[PDB]
Amino acid sequence: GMLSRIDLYIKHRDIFLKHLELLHKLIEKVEDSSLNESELLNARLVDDMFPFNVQAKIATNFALRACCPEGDIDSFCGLKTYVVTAIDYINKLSEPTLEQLNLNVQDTAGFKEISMPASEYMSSFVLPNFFFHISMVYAIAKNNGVSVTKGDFDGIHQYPKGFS
Amino acid sequence: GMLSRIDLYIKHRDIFLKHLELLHKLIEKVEDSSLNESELLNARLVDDMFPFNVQAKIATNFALRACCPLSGKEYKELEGDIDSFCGLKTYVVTAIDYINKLSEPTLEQLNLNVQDTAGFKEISMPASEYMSSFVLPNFFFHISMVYAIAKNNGVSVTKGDFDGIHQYPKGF
Ligand SMILES: [Cl-]
Ligand SMILES: [Cl-]
Repeated sequence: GMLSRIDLYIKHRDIFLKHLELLHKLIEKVEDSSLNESELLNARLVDDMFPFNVQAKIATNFALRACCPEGDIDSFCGLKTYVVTAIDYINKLSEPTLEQLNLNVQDTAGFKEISMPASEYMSSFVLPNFFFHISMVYAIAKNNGVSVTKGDFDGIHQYPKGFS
Repeated sequence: GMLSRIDLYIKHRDIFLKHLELLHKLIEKVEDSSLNESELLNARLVDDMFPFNVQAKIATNFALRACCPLSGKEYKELEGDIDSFCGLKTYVVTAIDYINKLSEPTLEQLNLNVQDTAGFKEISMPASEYMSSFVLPNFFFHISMVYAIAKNNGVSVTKGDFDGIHQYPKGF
């Protein structure tokens, strides 16, 4: 019953942690791709959608918003630090009580003020939004000639590699 | 424990069901956008990435890959027409109805490892890990691509069409 919310939280917290680490490893790959730093960080897919660095910042902020209840994103060094700061913070956090997971979280979803139990807030609201912005980081990277496969996104898919 | 396995399956299944329904509602919006049908379905976001209709197909098959072994069924790709809005909607509705009608998994089925292939890598993971660590991120990747392609082709979509929680002012 209710105790499974603790198990759901641990599983999804570990999923945010894993994908934040894959995001940090993606930024390292984009860095060593011999591409222009500023051009890459400000690169978009859709004209009215956020650029690469802002997509990485939003995804990181969504992981923090889910797990808790500043920085330079204009350089690869600063954006990596931003992600590492979130990873280290989330790892420091103690295992939640059932009472914490039933506490209502107050947030805004566009123009709508939302109130959800922290458990549903993490899995129903944050989790899909986190994956949306993570997906945008990967698609922008692929669009700018970065050699990325599904393996860089989930750490489970594997494809034959090259050399040189 | 055992209680945890039943509840995690229900939560993950309900998330797939919710987002497949939002995907169905998205295709209805794209259909009613007075855009060219074939152009919109074959539209890409990145040249080396799958088009709109194939992104919707893969997302739907990821939901089926997560739910079929849990009710003791051998996953087979859903066949159908994805080259028309009517066929693509039918494809998603077929998956929703199928998932909804699946029998509640047995204790034995919940305790079994799921065998699959991720590219060239063979995997064997317990039901909870397979659904949440493997399927769920991949499901949301392809769902995200459907939304981004729709937005790129002038379709009026907001985050509300993606998660059913975000709200913005609506048309007059
Ligand atoms: Cl965006
Ligand atoms: Cl793709």
